[PDB]
Amino acid sequence: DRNHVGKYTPEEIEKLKELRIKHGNDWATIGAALGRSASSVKDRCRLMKDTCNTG
Repeated sequence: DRNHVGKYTPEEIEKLKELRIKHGNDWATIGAALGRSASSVKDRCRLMKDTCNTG
């Protein structure tokens, strides 16, 4: 279960990861396709996990 969609859909995230390997380092082009910030798709993928809980 991954049902908790925000601005990024599981398709958009899979697509950024698809384009990530397919382009290599062209995060600008990835975000430009997705209609998102290049910096934000790069940071989202870099984090990989997400600490949703405080503790």
